[PDB]
Amino acid sequence: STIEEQAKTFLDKFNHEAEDLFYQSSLASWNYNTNITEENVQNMNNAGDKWSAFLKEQSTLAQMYPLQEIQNLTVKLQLQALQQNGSSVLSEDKSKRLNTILNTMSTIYSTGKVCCLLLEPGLNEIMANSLDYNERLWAWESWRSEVGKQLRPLYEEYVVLKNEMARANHYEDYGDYWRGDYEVNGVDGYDYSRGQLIEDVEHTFEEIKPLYEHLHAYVRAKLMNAYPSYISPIGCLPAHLLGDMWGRFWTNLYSLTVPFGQKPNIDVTDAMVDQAWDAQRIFKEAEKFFVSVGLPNMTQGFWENSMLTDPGNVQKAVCHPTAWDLGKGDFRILMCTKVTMDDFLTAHHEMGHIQYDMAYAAQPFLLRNGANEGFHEAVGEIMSLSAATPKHLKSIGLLSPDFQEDNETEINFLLKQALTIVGTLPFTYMLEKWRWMVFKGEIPKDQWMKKWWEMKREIVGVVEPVPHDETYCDPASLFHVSNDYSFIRYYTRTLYQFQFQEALCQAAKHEGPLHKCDISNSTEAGQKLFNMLRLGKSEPWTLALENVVGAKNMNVRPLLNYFEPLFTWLKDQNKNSFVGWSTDWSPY
Amino acid sequence: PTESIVRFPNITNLCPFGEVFNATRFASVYAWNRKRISNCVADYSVLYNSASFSTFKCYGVSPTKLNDLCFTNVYADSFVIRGDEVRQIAPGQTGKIADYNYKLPDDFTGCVIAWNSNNLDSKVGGNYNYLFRLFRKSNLKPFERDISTEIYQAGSTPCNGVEGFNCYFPLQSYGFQPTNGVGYQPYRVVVLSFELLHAPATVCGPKKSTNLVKNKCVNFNFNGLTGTGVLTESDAVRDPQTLEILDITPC
Ligand SMILES: *[C@@H]1O[C@H](CO)[C@@H](O)[C@H](O)[C@H]1NC(C)=O
Ligand SMILES: *[C@@H]1O[C@H](CO)[C@@H](O)[C@H](O)[C@H]1NC(C)=O
Ligand SMILES: *[C@@H]1O[C@H](CO)[C@@H](O)[C@H](O)[C@H]1NC(C)=O
Ligand SMILES: *[C@@H]1O[C@H](CO)[C@@H](O)[C@H](O)[C@H]1NC(C)=O
Ligand SMILES: *[C@@H]1O[C@H](CO)[C@@H](O)[C@H](O)[C@H]1NC(C)=O
Ligand SMILES: *[C@@H]1O[C@H](CO)[C@@H](O)[C@H](O)[C@H]1NC(C)=O
Ligand SMILES: [Zn+2]
Repeated sequence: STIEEQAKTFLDKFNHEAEDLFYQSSLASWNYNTNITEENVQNMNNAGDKWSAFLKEQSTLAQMYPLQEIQNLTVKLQLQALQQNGSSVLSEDKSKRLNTILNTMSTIYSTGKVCCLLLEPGLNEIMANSLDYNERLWAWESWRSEVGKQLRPLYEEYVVLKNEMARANHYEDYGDYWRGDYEVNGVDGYDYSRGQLIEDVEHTFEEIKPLYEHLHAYVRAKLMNAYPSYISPIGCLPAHLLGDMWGRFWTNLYSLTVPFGQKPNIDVTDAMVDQAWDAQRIFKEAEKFFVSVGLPNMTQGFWENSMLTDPGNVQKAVCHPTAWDLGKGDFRILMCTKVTMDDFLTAHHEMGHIQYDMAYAAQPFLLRNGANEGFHEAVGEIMSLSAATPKHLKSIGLLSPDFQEDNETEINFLLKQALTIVGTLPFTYMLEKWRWMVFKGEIPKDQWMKKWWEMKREIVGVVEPVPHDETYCDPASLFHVSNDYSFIRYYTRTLYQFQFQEALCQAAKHEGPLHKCDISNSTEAGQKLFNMLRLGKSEPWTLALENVVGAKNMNVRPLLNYFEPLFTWLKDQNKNSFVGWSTDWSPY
Repeated sequence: PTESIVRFPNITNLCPFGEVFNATRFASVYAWNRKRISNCVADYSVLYNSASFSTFKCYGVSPTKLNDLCFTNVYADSFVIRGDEVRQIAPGQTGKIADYNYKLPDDFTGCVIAWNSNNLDSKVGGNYNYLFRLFRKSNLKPFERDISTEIYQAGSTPCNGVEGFNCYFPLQSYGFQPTNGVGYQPYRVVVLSFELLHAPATVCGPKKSTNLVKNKCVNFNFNGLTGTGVLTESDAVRDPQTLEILDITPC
């Protein structure tokens, strides 16, 4: 009869037909990953081809239902998800050219040698532990001069092809296509816009500049001791001394920048070894931690089907920590586990992912995913955040029950956390701003590197050691840039993580500093979380966010409240040192 | 109340519960089997205490009492469904199975038994041998079976017998694998319906019957209904064995 009723019938048929195909494709993928042979690759390729062909045909079928007729707002979401054209709007020759460009860029990034040394792990070890100016400069410059020079011509055609594809789908540019994820419309009082994500990110960043400036000044003052005359007390930090190839993470700078080096950290690896933990107690303890909050247990097949240890010498597998949701009520974890603290925290992270995947399994097929990009990883991360506290360790049994907690230990812990969390927001913000500007056409093709380095000096406070001409492509050296991955999901995730943590700690009635908060043995926090987890993609991300923190937008105040002792100590320490950087100074 | 007497028919054959429950192959839910079991003595105590059933829910009867009641007829309906759909096998519920596949009336007297079958109906790859009806114009009336395979039309355009745009084949298959969840695993369901009519009772429990007395005030239990009084050969009960008619008199 009406368009809505026919759409509902079509959606029933599609869901029933699609669940089994997705399950079979996932089974083939798991079979290849656990057992690497030449037979399994063909099975993966065939299953993927079948699934892709089915999805394309069903999208073409679903395009026939006009979207103005449906007013249910839940049928409309699934029809909108199916109706997306994608890159098929391009001509056959243009599509082949775009796919060839992407494959060539990925292949050339993957196969890169410096003469020889590969990036993994020959160059990474040099950039992580050289402690020598000349060697670090050579390693930093050679990789750029090879890859960025070899990748510059391809990116220029990539940009215009992607812009044509995005403008064909009624968007302004490809950056607008990326921003379309954070969009809510048709709901009164919870609206959001693609152009509103340009704002609400700058606003959040202008509230982080004091803390980052103090951290940068402290790190520069501490790093000046290692290299006597290569760093200026008013200039920026050279790009090849930040403990990374790109400077994305400052974690490797922890060894030089320790507040109190005499006092060690909390490492419970020896306690785990002496108590004879054997890669199965870790996941049982994680399950206990998740149950104590009120969330359910692991399913019966999770224990027997999943892989929690290396296959052995005879069987080879690519075992990175991963949580698999194969469909039809099948959840597993693929991971090689050894007895350390890092694996103990990764178990909680992966089970946070798994418990997120269990909640919205009652939603239709197309609405079984997180509310937006940052919700899934933030939910995963808060569990690992709460499971590492000394109180939680003492309650479990590992770490002595008469541990001495003082100011020095918490300052060391907070600095180690901020060298990873705070030190990466400016990089993400600057890189995504540059990509958006390039896509929008505001940056001309002849002023790419100049604008990139000017933005890096003005925002990140980092200068280049040697000048780079327009034949270089420094941004393409990053894995995400050349491999076509969105990068703003590492900003909203960081903000949502602390918003969720503060809301849950307010639900658990914890008194004191936020960084000592623990969420175990509390069921109200579990209910508050599960009210949002079960929603899936059915409700707007603003509404799902409101169910935990009570706000319709992301805030930076929890992030600054987490790091208050560190901010006060840094402000005390930087009384003599200069705060801020000057863009005129250069190493040459 | 000097004596107590109970009178039941002298049937000795055992009911074929094993043939229904121990069956080699079951049936699709859209085309479910019906078996009538009669002229036998039924012992539901062993069936209840077998303790191998995930679901044993009796509506309108008591689980222990029904052992000594006499029913005119007993019907058993057997099929296979998904683990999550067993919820819909109950009076006054809605769903794809309770609307288009199998409907139980609200005034239902009987029992529902369901047990897991993952070790028999699941194979590597997939079963794809158990179907169920997905589309239908109208809901199924209680205890009605539909086995037509006509093409369902969703729009105004006529189907002309070949599927296409807004033309679907209703019967879609169940896919069972040994790695699924509990809610996606096969379950075998047997529904027992007890029918009482004005005809003499035929299916009864295993309760021994004693001799009858007359002209004295005794407690009698005929074919399930009890009373106290004097039985006189002639408010009126007809005993099963000796075909006599007795009148009940207050004492
Ligand atoms: C892995 O594959 C090899 C050959 O394909 C086979 O011999 C072996 O049994 C497989 N192992 C598992 C655990 O499937
Ligand atoms: C949308 O349709 C679903 C069934 O598909 C129904 O449960 C829901 O109430 C409908 N919403 C509105 C607003 O009509
Ligand atoms: C997808 O492309 C087809 C091609 O003509 C067009 O008719 C349709 O409106 C497009 N839909 C969307 C959502 O872009
Ligand atoms: C949680 O409660 C249990 C008692 O069931 C107790 O043994 C454990 O120490 C508690 N842990 C925390 C962190 O409060
Ligand atoms: C069915 O088979 C089992 C296994 O042999 C047996 O114990 C049982 O008595 C049989 N009949 C019923 C009604 O369960
Ligand atoms: C059972 O009862 C019937 C009723 O008339 C009778 O004909 C038959 O002989 C009885 N059988 C036995 C073994 O008592
Ligand atoms: Zn994660």
